[PDB]
This record gives sequence, C-alpha cells and structure tokens, in this order.
Amino acid sequence: SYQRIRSDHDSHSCANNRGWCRPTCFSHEYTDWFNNDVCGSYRCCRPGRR
Repeated sequence: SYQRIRSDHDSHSCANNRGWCRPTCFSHEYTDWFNNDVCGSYRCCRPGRR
C-alpha cells in the first residue's frame, strides 16, 4: 500500500496524487504501468491531467 488502503485492498493513490489504483481506468485517465507495480493487483489509473 503506497498510501494506505481505502476503496479496496489494492485501491490507493500512487505517483503522488497523479495516480489511483483501479481495476479499470476511466476515459479521463490512463494506465500507469510504473505505479501499476505499486498498486499490486490493480493498475494506476492516472488522471489524464495529473
């Protein structure tokens, strides 16, 4: 847990706000594979304007 555990076990912030671990990213986001690793079983759905 790069920054504690909230929405889910793997759901947390990454990339210093600029990332959130989700099982699927929204259109206004993108998959950060770097912080994917910090996310664990999730993928770092970074805001497309992080």
